[PDB]
Amino acid sequence: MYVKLISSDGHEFIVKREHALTSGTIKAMLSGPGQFAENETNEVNFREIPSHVLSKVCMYFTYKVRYTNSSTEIPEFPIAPEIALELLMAANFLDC
Amino acid sequence: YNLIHLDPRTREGFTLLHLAVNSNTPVDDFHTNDVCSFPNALVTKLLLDCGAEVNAVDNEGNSALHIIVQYNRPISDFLTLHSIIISLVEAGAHTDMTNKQNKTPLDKSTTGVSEILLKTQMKMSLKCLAARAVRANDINYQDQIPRTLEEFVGFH
Amino acid sequence: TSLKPRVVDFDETWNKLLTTIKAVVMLEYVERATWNDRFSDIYALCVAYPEPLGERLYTETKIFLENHVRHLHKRVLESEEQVLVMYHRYWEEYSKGADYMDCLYRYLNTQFIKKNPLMEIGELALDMWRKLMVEPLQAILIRMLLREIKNDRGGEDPNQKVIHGVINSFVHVEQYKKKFPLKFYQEIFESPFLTETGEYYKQEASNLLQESNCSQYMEKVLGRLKD
Amino acid sequence: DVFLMIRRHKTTIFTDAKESSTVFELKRIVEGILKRPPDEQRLYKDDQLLDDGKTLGECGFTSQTARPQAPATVGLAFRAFEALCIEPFSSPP
Amino acid sequence: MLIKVKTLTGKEIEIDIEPTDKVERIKERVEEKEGIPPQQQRLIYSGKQMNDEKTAADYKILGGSVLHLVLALRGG
Repeated sequence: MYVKLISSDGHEFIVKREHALTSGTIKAMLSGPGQFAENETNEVNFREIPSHVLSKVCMYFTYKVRYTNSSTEIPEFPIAPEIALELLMAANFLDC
Repeated sequence: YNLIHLDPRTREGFTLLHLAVNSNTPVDDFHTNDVCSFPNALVTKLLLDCGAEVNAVDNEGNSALHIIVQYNRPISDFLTLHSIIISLVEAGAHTDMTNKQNKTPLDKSTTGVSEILLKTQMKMSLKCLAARAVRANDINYQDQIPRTLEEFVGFH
Repeated sequence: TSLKPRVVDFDETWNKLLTTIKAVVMLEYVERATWNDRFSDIYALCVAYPEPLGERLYTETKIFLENHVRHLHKRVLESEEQVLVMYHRYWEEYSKGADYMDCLYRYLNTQFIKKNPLMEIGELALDMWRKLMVEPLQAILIRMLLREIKNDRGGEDPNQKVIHGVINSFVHVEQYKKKFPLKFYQEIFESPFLTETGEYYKQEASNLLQESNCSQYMEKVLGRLKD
Repeated sequence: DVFLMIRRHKTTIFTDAKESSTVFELKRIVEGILKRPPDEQRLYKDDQLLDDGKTLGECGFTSQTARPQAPATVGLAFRAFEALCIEPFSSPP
Repeated sequence: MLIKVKTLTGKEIEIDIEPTDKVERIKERVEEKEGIPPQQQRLIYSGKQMNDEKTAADYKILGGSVLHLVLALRGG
């Protein structure tokens, strides 16, 4: 399925569920009350985390799904020094 | 468990785990060195089932994972280097945690076998990448980030 | 806004977190936006400047869960004849309640509980269900669990779901104990039911020794074993 | 083989695809997650238009640029043709 | 050429691969006797792990030797 991620100021995101469950507090926000009878969006409202950092953590979701337990060189994730501090807080809130 | 919770630390900052994973820990020659061999994966395992703080830091900032990868005998006793590493990183031994001299345990490998074992046991996390990018550019984080996150930044 | 630590006072945010977690442990209805904002609330209170008040939130969750499970205990004690129908009705709505509370408190279990001795909320809510809802209400549960299964033994067909829920409410409570995870069930329902079964089958075998000869005894014991 | 983000206006759909795969697969994928007929959206690359015949890996969306740790921003605009309206992210600190 | 690669309990693995045989499938034959599937026996060639084709001449073309293999799972 595909899951949906609000940002702080609009900036909607849509990531595959098997890609966004690699984080820790998405697997919890998606295991909460409600059977999720629709099973198409089940949007999560990240009220506090900004848009660029959410884009970078979605890119990390794709990156970690692609490169998990691989025998290649695991090419480096490019972190902007400006986004580095906020992305650290997000990856603290978004477990793993 | 009682002894570990009494936090036994030598003058080098070594805990029970640090010496149990160190080949440099002296073993008594009088009827003992023929039986007790360091590093030993069993004792480390028995020291992790009892709940030793695996991310402990010594005077040099080395954890148990830093010390174990300093082992210079990966062929004579490979299992005692393998069966300990999987024993070390199973309770939360931060593979990317960095010592006081800014050395990742991958950097302190001195052995292809040990570094490939660490790489196989290493699991990536955006927390680690973000912390490493923060410290590699020296952004002021004190009184701006979570209190528990300052220690994590200090890890990398 | 943002994930920066901020000086937040515990009172009204903890009350507004209660407003949702009370409905969570009763399997009630909460909005998805509300439940996805309580995660941000729990994070903000878990790293709040200048003192990380995760300890105060942990103790207040202890107090709330203790009070709620004690209220469930006092309510189940009223229905003395049908406590099994009332215990299992208040356990299917508390097992999932405990799991959802664990999901809501995910950041607490990986920042303050397991990193500092302390019990994670998915284990604490269940440990408040044996300490305050099973251990004090033990004999009443066990003797009539044996009575219901004995009625099933003789001729009756009681509520299979209620009994099979209460019985696994002894292995499910101790799911978070890595050492002997069945030990509670091995001393609350295993040994008493084993001894009661031994007595009942001893007297049953004595009754069937004289009723029928050795030929029909084989078929009868085989049928009773298959049943 | 490629990893791309389908950035229409507000939403930004992250998806994986192949060099041999074509634009039609992209539009089929974005149909079931945005509920839009394929003729009501025209894809892009920076500002260059594309059609429904050419492959995804043809119009500059290679594995050396649509890598997942920095995916290639493919722009979309939806019909009520409207202009390619994309608003940027928030300001980094 | 038969191999004498050590294992997790001091066992042996019969690769039966000549020095010109690539280690892409040579480890599979060694792990065939032990039991491990091909793309799971992350063997260490006395200092490094074979990748891609990895002709055995890279690992000194040794005869038999003792190659301690890693039990790395989920590599399939």
